[PDB]
Amino acid sequence: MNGNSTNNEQLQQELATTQDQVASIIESFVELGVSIYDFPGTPEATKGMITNLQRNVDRLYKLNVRSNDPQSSLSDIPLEVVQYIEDGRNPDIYTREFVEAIRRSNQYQRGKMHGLKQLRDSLADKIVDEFPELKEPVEDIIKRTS
Amino acid sequence: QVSLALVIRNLTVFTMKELAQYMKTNVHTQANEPNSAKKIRFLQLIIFLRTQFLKLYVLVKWTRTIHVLIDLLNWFRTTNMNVNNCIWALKSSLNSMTNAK
Amino acid sequence: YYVDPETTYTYQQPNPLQDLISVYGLDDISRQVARTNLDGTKAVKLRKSYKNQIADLSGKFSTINFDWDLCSSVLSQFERS
Repeated sequence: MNGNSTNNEQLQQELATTQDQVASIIESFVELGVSIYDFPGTPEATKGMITNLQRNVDRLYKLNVRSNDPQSSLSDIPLEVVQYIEDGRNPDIYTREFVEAIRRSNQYQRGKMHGLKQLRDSLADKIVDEFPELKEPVEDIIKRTS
Repeated sequence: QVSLALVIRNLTVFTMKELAQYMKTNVHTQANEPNSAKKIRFLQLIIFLRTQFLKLYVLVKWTRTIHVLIDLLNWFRTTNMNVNNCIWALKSSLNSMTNAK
Repeated sequence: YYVDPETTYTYQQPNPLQDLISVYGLDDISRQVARTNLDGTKAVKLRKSYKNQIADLSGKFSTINFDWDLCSSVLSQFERS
């Protein structure tokens, strides 16, 4: 029990660190774009642009190196999820409808199981009734099924 | 199952290749083109790369939230089309065996 | 004829009759993204895509071998011109 909790905590910490690093990368890219749009052409601005580019490259390299660690806890995303997330929204209706379909399938399964159970119970009862000589195997049939 | 590390490595390789191609194209592009257009193209490329990295960020956040719901979801789906396949197999068996009737 | 006492069929595991969500303690995430709360009221507004997961970050998302030093120097020379 303690090992699973420790593994979960380590995975959460690693994912939080990755999230923070990627957020910093995104902020640096936003700053880079802002500087490019409002570039004055001064040598100091050029040096700042070079430093920002180097920092972005170093951050990307560090993220690639850390995320590729075989010992990292990071090591499924279906293509349908990627297709659904391309619609500019908050990702809930896909899960809602597909879980609704899942629940409908489960309810169908339970209802058909109950129906089949009553079917074979009634059939066993009547086979015992009109055919007492076959009563003994029928119960064994239940033992063979249940 | 696709490893997240492999996806991240592929995305980084694609980003590096795109950046190298853009730098090369800027290198052999004639100097007659205004620097404003090149700056705009570089900004657009940076925005696209940032969007890809933000998609990776969203995937990382989802994995941080992560599989329990995914595992239940996949198991219930497997049960559903297994039942459907059993129904179709029953129908096919009756269609085939009607000849022997 | 086919009644074989040696042939015994076991129950399918897990049993679909039982609550398969709670078999492995898998109710936390289901409750987190449940359609409705315990009182039946809507918890959160529902939508389709990942856009609202990036709204907290700055920006306007209206529509949704290699020498780095040499490239940086080339960009610097181009910008200074």
